[PDB]
Amino acid sequence: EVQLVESGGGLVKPGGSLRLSCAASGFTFSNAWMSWVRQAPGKGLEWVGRIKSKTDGGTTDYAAPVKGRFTISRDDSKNTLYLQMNSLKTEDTAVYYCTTGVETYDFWSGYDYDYYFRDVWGKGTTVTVSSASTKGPSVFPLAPSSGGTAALGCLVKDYFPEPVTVSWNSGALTSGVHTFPAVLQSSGLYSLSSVVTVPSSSLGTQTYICNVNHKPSNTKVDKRVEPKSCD
Amino acid sequence: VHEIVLTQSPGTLSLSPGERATLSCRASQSVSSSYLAWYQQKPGQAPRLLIYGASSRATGIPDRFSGSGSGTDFTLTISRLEPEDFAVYYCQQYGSSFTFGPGTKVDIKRTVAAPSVFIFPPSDEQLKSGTASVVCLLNNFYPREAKVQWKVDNALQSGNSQESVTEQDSKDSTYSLSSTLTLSKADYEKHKVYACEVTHQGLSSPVTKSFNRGE
Repeated sequence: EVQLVESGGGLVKPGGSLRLSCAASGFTFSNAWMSWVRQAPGKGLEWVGRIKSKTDGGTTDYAAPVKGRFTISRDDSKNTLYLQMNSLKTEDTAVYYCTTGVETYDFWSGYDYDYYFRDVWGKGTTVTVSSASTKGPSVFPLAPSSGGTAALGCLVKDYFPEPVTVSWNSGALTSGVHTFPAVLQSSGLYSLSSVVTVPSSSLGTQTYICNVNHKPSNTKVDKRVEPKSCD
Repeated sequence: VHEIVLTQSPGTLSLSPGERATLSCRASQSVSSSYLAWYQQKPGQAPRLLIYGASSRATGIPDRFSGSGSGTDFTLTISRLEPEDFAVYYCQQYGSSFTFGPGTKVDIKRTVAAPSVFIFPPSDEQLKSGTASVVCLLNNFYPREAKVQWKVDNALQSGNSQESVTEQDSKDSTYSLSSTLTLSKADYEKHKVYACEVTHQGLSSPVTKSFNRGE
């Protein structure tokens, strides 16, 4: 039952420090090389670093953007791997995974003391670097005109931190709903959009309310959207 | 020994179930001992190791996955794609350098579908707040490539708009894009016609959707 559990991720001001811990279970942690690999929002995977086994010297290799700021260590007595992050920058915001990695899987001669071995990854822990304060969003309507299909939506703007949940009609409307991934604006706040398509003949028969929930600031909003009144 | 840069050609591979996928992975210099690996990542999940050492696959990986290559060029091959094989694929070196590849998405294939284009002016509440957000919605289109161009009194906007794209819709396998143009209230009230022009493969000519401020 191989398993890695990350912990320590959270919100940090730029320049601060943060210690990520990774607890191992189900395999011989002392004989494994351990790697930290991060993934920024919507971007590709990036290798942060790797520490070797005690037998292989236990030396560390670091990626270039984190070389003089991040430090990887290990505690064998409690099967833990540590990533110490100092002088945090905004571009360090990412989900961090710990893994045994391809070096461990390859130098183990496929599968295995004990019985076997398999490549293991953690669930990941999210590290957010931002000097922004907690702020609830403003919800604005995206009102339509029409032809046959009409689109109407909700703009959930200027909130921090993530996430925000958007449903429609208390969750009783799912068909044709497209909720887009949030965008980080240069102001430091997040913006999100949630649109719905619907036959125009039901614009006077049925009502449409988007329910927005931002739990970090304890904000609940129910915005009714309808075609803009020409008056 | 120096650091090696890694390029993963191509960027995207449009593909249908049952077809044969061929992903390439190029390098800057020779990968030491052919230490190149292939991982698969589905959204919301951690990566899954598929191939290690150019051509050796891991325990449990189905036989349809294979790898090959050496020196400066490597290849991942899928013989018959299952409904679960649509994901992003990365290659990682671990000889002398340990960088990942840019990635390569494998999305479902379908008939070309033109986007439905809608435009939404800023609400009066937001204008009371002091900012104006105009929204251009491109709905239910395929393929992924699309171009949105903002025009304010025929002035091409650049640097004040942001785009968000959904994943492939599980039912119709299409995409949706949302573009937001952000202006100040002062700058918004100095212009009349606001338009977004969409360019997509399923359109004979770019389609412009517009409104006049206060109409």
